[PDB]
Amino acid sequence: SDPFLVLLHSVSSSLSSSELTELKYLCLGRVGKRKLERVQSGLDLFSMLLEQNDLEPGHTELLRELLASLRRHDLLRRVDDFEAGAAAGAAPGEEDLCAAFNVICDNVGKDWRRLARQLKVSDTKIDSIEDRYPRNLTERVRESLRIWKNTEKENATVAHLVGALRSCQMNLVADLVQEVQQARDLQNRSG
Repeated sequence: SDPFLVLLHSVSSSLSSSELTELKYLCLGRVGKRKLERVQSGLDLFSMLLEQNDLEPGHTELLRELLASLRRHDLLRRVDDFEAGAAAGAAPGEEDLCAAFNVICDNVGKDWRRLARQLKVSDTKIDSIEDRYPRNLTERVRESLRIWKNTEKENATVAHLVGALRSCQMNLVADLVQEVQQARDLQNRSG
């Protein structure tokens, strides 16, 4: 029940029925026959491409290609501001993620070196960071968390962090974060 996705639903509901039809087809190289044929409503592009992650509830640059193509600049500009500047709780997954991340942040092993690799923080950074601060905790925990929430901010889903937590091997908080995930995903993916 997400404010950005509401807005996505709201641009779809501001569009005519041919245009929805056309949009389905015209995405030839992006939605192909099988994916094409099965979807029901006008929303069901929007529904799917969120689902498969062609966009997120942060920025939808790809979706804004589609909006642009179908002329309506009016629809664009409201959506544009949302993505440009008003990304405060726009993806609402971040908060329970941040909650969980705060919890993980408190109990820390020297394993942010493995973990930053595993999550795919860039190796040229890792190599340097490793060399720079070998034995220490402090600048590692600050680097690793900052670079992760820089890198995977637009793909901050709880599964990343669930997997990440377990890598650091704090098991008590693991099951806690898992129920954070389980209840949160279910309710929020639903609509």
